[PDB]
Amino acid sequence: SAIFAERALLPEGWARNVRFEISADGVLAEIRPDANADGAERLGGAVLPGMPNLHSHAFQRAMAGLAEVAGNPNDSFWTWRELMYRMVARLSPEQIEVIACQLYIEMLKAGYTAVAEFHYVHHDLDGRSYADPAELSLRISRAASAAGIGLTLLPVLYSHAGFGGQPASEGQRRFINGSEAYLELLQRLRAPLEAAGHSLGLCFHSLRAVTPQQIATVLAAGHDDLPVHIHIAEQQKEVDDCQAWSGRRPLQWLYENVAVDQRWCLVHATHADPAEVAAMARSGAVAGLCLSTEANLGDGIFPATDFLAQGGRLGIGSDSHVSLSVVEELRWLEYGQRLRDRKRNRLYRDDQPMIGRTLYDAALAGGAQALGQPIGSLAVGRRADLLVLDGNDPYLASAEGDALLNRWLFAGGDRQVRDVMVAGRWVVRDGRHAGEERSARAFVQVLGEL
Ligand SMILES: N=C(N)N[C@@H](CCC(=O)O)C(=O)O
Ligand SMILES: [Zn+2]
Repeated sequence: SAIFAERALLPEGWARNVRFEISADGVLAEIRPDANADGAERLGGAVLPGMPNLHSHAFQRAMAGLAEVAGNPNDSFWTWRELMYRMVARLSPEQIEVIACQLYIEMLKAGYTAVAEFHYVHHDLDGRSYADPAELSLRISRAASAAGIGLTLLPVLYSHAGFGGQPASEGQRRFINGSEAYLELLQRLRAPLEAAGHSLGLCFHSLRAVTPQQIATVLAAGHDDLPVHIHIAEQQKEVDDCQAWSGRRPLQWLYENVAVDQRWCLVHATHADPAEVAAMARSGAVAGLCLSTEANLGDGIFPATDFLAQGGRLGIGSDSHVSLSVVEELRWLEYGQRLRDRKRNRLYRDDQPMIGRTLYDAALAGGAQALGQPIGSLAVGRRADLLVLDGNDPYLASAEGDALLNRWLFAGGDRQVRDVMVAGRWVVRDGRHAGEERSARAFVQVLGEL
């Protein structure tokens, strides 16, 4: 099939009159700027690579916004976590799948074309494994296929309630596997995921939830083709607790004990000191920044300017899914730096003064890297994942090139995303997803049950 864009953001920058040929398998086959649109579908606005969403816990969308109730003069991440545990305790396999499908449809409508699902809900309500332990992982994959979103499934190793290998709490029972069972699950997922065109990654929940021996064991197991994700340094309390346990800060500890490299996505990484920031940038690991969730949970502000300055790589994730908006994450990534520094125009490159373009470029690259997928760029051989902005919008129609990204990301919003393609298939057209009516009906029923 062929599509034609009057304006498109290609790897070398903005281009005009671009004709794309897309293979039967949804791969970009030919990309020709300054071309004719003969026989190709003319697109309705500016075309961008789709944005990868590098961190998600799907089920949390069901509780999104409901935890905004003061139950203490000092509510925090940790009282929130108890509420999250209460919901996860009652979620059936069918409910989990319905929530995921609905969530992925909403992600697509926002311009997220692929998602890394950081998946730790493994077992039944009693904490016992399903007859096929991959039961819930397979439902995540089925939901992603139904929505049409790209997927890297990250089954999560979760074994302990805290540093020093503390025993898992009852509230964590659905998450728990030892290293051996985890590795069996991981290996068993390869075939079904491959069959769906989906990807896989290794994942440790956090340094609180696994032991150093488990990390070594898993990393030595031979899955060298896989991304590696971990929540790290999100909350000050984890930093303090890590120091009491090891005499090291979380990021410090990880870098001293593990060969962190480009395979890694360090989710949050919020409390990184100057040395830790330097080590992250040197390693080529991706910082998985979840701005709306980090603000919602009162985590803090990442040192993004220092990090970017040293060649740091980053991407964005919607995480708890209080927000499903590429615009909001990138906008408030920048705005948080502005509020901290009390200055403007914080995240730019030496070769790129445009803030919107800097942010979009960065998150596309970090997102693709963290997912381990051939995405993030409209280049021959990469997957045809793209969004089409509103060509009739007066702000966008009046802008060219990087100014258009500034109008969208800093003055515009989600409804400016009109059409979305993943793997060469249109999954959103004029703001609508074909499965939205059925999904919303299933979803409202599930919310009522919960
Ligand atoms: N940290 C965030 N935001 N989310 C975590 C909460 C549980 C924890 O970290 O122990 C999670 O969904 O696993
Ligand atoms: Zn998370």
